[PDB]
Amino acid sequence: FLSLDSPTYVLYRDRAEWADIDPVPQNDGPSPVVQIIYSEKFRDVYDYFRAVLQRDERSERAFKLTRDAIELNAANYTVWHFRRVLLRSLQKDLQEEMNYIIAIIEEQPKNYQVWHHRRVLVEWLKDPSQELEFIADILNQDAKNYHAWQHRQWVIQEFRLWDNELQYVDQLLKEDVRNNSVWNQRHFVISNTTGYSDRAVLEREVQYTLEMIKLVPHNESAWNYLKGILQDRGLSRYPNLLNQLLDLQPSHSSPYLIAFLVDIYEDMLENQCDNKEDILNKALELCEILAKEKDTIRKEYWRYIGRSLQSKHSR
Amino acid sequence: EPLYSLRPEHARERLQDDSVETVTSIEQAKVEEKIQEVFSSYKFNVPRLVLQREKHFHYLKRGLRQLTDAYECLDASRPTLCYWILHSLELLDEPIPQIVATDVCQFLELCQSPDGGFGGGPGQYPHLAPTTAAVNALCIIGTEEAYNVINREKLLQYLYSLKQPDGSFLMHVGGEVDVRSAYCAASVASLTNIITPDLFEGTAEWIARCQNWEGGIGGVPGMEAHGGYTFCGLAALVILKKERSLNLKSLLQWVTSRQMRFEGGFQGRCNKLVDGCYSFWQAGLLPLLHRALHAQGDPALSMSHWMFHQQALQEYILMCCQCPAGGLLDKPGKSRDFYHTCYCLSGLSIAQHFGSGAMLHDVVMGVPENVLQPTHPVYNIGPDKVIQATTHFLQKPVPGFE
Ligand SMILES: C/C(=C\COP(=O)(O)OP(=O)(O)O)CC/C=C(\C)CNC(=O)CCCC[C@@H]1SC[C@@H]2NC(=O)N[C@@H]21
Ligand SMILES: [Zn+2]
Repeated sequence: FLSLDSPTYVLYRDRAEWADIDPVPQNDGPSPVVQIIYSEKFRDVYDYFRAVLQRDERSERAFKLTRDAIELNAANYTVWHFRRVLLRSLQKDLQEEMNYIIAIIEEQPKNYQVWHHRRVLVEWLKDPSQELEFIADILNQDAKNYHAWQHRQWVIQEFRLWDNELQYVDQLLKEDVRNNSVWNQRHFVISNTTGYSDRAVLEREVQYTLEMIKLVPHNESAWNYLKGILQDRGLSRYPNLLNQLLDLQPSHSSPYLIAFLVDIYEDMLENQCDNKEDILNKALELCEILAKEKDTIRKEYWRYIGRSLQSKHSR
Repeated sequence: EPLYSLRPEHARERLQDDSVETVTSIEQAKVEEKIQEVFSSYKFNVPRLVLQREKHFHYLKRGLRQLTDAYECLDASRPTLCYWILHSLELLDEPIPQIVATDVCQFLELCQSPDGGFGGGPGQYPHLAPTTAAVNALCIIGTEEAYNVINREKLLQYLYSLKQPDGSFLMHVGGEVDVRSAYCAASVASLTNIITPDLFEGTAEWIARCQNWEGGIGGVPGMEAHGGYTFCGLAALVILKKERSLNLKSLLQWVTSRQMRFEGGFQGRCNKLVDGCYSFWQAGLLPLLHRALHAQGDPALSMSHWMFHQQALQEYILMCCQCPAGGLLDKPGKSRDFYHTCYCLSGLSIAQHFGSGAMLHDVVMGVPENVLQPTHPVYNIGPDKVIQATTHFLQKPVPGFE
């Protein structure tokens, strides 16, 4: 009805249709701390909000008021609670409510409470039809929005909507291959659909991740994905791998390549392979390269990996 | 020649995009651009690093008492503001006057719900975030007046009311679930001595389902790893004494990788941006890991240093995160706030102070007056306050009991 930015806006305390109700001032006590000197609009709205909450007035005007209280402070979880009580009481049209919560999310995409609200509507309606497209619009503006991804995973898992998700993942990877949220989603889809044991699948995946690594050797996300698929099973299970990486090194050689090699040698020593005291040296030569030249921010981490290999793989 | 970020070999830590530009790369290059300026300024036609204590103090002092309407959007986070301000005063070593302590108490008392926990403000419904913050604050005050504000029976019911079959906790009634809520329940339950045999049943297993393919922990199973959820995950397990549930080796590989080779700070997740408050959420994981590998005999641990470049983190916080007006920031050209003032400081303290068994070894960049008071990495209040409170609540029985 009467929006907060309208020239004609009138404080609740001057609205005739609120005349029966006495507003309830906040109780901060005699000498408060972290006291906020609220604007006039804000304090007026919340003075009336407290009066309806306290009387437990389940009314239409109470409902229109919550909208204002939210517009002023969208993180007041108490106000969102009350609004849901009114949608149940007044039996409001929940689809109208979907339209409301979409606008607000577009306006404040990083607020927890707005997404929680949206999900409760979806649980109520049992209707996922708009979710994936809505989420895709927000993701178009912020491709890393944590809450949007969280909502997407919840919608997919819940209403089993897995069938197009990999194509979505692939579209986004093309747009920005450094988006770690997308690499995580790729893994989320695969691990819940086909699994990573279908050797055909684990091949296409490993093939693909190296293809990306070739285009962009210094993109950490891919290296973490490669490691994270193969690490399940043990890297020494894949003998071609050591040498295929050693072939990338004179050109494509990030500090991630070096660290992967250390992870491979680490797994070999752990499986009792041939050349124990040889390989334990190629490893330590990298630890020292990293700690001392190619990755010194992590000097302490690598000196500790060095001292772990020695302490484990000697006599 | 002694400052790590100003050495000439450091120019090499700049981003290599491999000639393939994306949004991610463009943004990372822009920050590295700004941060370069800040560094080439400190050297110009030598000087030291100073933590602007008086300026930070005035900002804090004033905020604890009163706030403009710019702060309307924190009207459901007041106890949380209290905690941010008291923790920073406590770190900067500033005695809290008794009439301030007393006012804080009576205030938190008006936030306390009659069915337990605290809400964001007087007469709001309870929520776990302001509940941990209120309890933490009362501990920082550390008196009997404060300790007695907490209604332990009602706290325990409230917590049961949030507990789910599958081990997790709601943030608030009808609220959502994530790992933060488990940390909060574990933090408050353990300082006030209200853990019952079944309260955390299933909880440590729920947390571990949240550890993902990257090594870190995400907010709920399936989600990307993030510094804030990871810290809560680990720390809640350290409280429950179930660190072993997690794959600590992958967790270590992950966090150490979140220190940024150029800026010196931490990002919160991979391929994102440096941010001052990750100085605590990410770097405070290293003390937790150190004490966990140690209680399993790891003999390769250091006894001078945590497993991050402490020097380079300190240089990031002192040169890039300080507002000349007072208070601290995410990164240069942001505007200050109390949340970043609190966590940049909590992280500076951690990068300053090593402790393990009987080892202690400090590292204080810039002037020696920069030293802060130590912080307890589980609870992020002072180690004495933690002890004092646990001890005091251990005198009463768990409720529903003797
Ligand atoms: C949605 C999200 C991050 C959003 O990331 P973003 O894109 O906005 O930024 P980024 O690019 O990921 O850095 C999750 C991360 C969570 C945290 C940064 C914070 N973790 C917590 O707040 C822990 C909650 C525990 C409550 C206690 S109460 C006293 C203390 N104070 C406080 O603020 N929290 C704790
Ligand atoms: Zn931050």
